[PDB]
Amino acid sequence: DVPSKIGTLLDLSATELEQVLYFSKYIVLDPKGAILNGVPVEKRQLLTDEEYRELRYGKQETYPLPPGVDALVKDGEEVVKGQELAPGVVSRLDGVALYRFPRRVRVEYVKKERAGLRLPLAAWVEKEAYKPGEILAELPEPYLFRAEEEGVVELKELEEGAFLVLRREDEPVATYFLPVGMTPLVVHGEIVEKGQPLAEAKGLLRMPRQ
Amino acid sequence: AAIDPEEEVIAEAEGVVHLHEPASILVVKARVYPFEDDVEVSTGDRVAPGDVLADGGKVKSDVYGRVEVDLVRNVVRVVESYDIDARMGAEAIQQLLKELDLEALEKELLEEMKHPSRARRAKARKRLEVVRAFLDSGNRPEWMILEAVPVLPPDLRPMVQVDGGRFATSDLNDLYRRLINRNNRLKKLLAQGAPEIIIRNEKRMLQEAVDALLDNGRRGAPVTNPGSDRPLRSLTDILSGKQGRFRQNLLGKRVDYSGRSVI
Amino acid sequence: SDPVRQYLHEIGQVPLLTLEEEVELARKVEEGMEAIKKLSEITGLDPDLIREVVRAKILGSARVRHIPGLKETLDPKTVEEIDQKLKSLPKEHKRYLHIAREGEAARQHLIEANLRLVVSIAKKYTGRGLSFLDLIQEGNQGLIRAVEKFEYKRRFKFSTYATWWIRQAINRAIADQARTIRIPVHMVETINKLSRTARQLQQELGREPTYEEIAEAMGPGWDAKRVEETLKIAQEPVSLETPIGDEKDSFYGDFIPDEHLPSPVDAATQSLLSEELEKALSKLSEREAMVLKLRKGLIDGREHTLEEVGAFFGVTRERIRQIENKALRKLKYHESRTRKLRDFLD
RNA sequence: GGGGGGGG
DNA sequence: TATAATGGGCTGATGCAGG
DNA sequence: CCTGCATCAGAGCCCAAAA
Repeated sequence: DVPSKIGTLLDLSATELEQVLYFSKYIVLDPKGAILNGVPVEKRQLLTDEEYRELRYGKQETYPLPPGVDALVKDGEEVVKGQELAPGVVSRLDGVALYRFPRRVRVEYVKKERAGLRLPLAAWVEKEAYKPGEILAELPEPYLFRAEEEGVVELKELEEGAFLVLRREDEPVATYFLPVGMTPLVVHGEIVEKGQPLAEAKGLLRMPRQ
Repeated sequence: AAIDPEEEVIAEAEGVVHLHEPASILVVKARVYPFEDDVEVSTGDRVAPGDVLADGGKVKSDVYGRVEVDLVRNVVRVVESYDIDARMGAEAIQQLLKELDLEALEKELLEEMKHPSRARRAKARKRLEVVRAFLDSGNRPEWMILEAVPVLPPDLRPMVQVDGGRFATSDLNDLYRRLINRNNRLKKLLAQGAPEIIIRNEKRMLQEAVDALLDNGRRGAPVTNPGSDRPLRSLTDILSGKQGRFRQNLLGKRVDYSGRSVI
Repeated sequence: SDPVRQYLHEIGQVPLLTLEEEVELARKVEEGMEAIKKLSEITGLDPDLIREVVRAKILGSARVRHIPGLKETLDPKTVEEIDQKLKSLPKEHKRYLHIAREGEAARQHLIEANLRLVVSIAKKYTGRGLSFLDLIQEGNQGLIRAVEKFEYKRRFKFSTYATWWIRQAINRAIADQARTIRIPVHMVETINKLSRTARQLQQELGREPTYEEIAEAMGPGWDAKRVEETLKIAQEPVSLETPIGDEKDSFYGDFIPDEHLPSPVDAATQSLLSEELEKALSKLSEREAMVLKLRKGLIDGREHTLEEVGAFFGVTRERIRQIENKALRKLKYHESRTRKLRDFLD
């Protein structure tokens, strides 16, 4: 009944009184220091559902990643608005990125092994330890690294560099390390005799990166 | 972990874990607060900057927000957000009406009455007429909102067996039944902790049921009997109009000791 | 401005779940229930009480009320007290609290994300006597039931399980609330059956079936008498405000007389009878009339039969039956002179 | 979102 | 209680956002 | 300030009125 009696008392328009009574909009009793779009939320302000959700529960967004495509950012990483998340995915807001469902889990297992190697003497650089990537030796001319035991070859190839393991019966008699710059001349499951070349080492040979 | 013992992924030996190919990336505007020891706030609690989160007071919150406790990542997330009080419906309005000191508003509105532009004085008058109305009368504005809804005595909305043994009933009974259902259903949805979307829908339906009972058709579509276009006759409809209570049973009546014939 | 459209707009603000997300929420809800079970044992509390306390903190301060069955009035004092005992748990126990919280959070999300399913089921049930929104709310009640009973391990999609409970909930709603005169759910089912049966019979026979034709089709136990009695029960009342045609100036209720309140004549008649009735028991003697008056009662209706009269009339007990006959006998003589009471025989 | 066959 | 099913079918009196 | 301009509540009596 216009002018609304409730409406007149509260300084609420016809539309406003409708929106609160019929659940189209919130009206704020105690802002508790909220601020929206740069201005502080003042008591008796009307909020839409979207405004209330941004205020009350915070703002967030979820971006689909094309199947098989891996993201250009890591789980937990702070992100600016506009930063590129995936080849086809661009983030719309600042905040913490969270992985939803990793399709592939890679476990890097820790291996600590004792392996031997033989090099000329004028060609090797003396160090007490070698960091990944560090130059191990420089060969004036190509050198053939030879088997020091007879056995069948168990070949284990890394990303770069290789491991080679000779065994008689099932007991490994030797563990060799082939750095980068050393090309295996034998294949897995190959029979070798003492003194035959396993790998050619040419030029500068260095620790692999991993 | 998986549904059945097979297909689980168990770590073969010592190693470190890397996550790849996520289904989607969720960007949250939030602060991350890692914790080594026990965490003292559980998830869902609301928190203000400086409030102690975990590890006996070592780690605390930088923002106002909502606690998300990640037991995998071993971190307490705080999603930036406020304890803001904002409501919908007649519940909200009844509070603001309760929170009225009419004395003060009269004072305020009188000060506005000392002002040109005529319109300022005109609107302050209309407001002041409602304020003064309540003050003299003794009515509390929050009474314009119903908590208990009255139910008219039954003989005034009868269910009677007519000649044929058939039942005839007043429309008010159907309007009340709708009301009762929605009230009862609302109580159940509350006790069962339905999401706000469901409770909001029920609450707004409840307003509509009360609205049809008091004045049907006044706001929104008129409530009708199933398979009839006839608007149900509400209390407002009963009071008013040519057929209404005043012009039919009050200002004129059928009478005894009367007759009629051709002249 | 349109309540249906608004609700449709609000549901559409929650994106639908992926198979992973659907399974994730379902998983979290199940695990959370297991967590609440464990917390009862450790704490010595009640799983329902624990469930409501966990649930209160997720929804917020907005919803706090007594829940039917809980032994304690649920108010901020008791939930602070009880929450502080849960937060008083050791690290390995206190973890179970966190599980329960996230279960309630996920339950909320799962329900909200399935609301569009309920709409698509309810729209097919329109026209049975419940409004669309009433059906949605009853349908939503079933959806809530479905989330609590869902076992995600079975690998069925959620939509598959939910649909059963929602259909059940709507159908129970329609059966319970659609009639002004409420009918037991099982009886409503039988009535609907007669309709289906009769509609077949009329479609094959090319004319309306008899009670007998329906009774055969219904099988054993059914005769025409039972078909007739069931339909009577199934008759819905009609509005007193139904216009009698003309629609301008006539209501059905205006033609219904009031049979309860006595008419002026009837009230007059009953008054006249009491006055002539007392003016008659006093004309023999009040006392042998008082004994008789005591046996029937002007106002009260004090007829036993033989015992009670053992006490206070003034005589012992066989005698009052006798003075009853002579009171009635003198009355009968006294009646032939003052034969004015004949006309009250109708 | 307000309305109709006859008699005066 | 479990294939999956996910967004409806003619007038006058008065109080208002807008040239 | 004022006007378009919108939203609401009015529209004769009694008797048959054939539902």
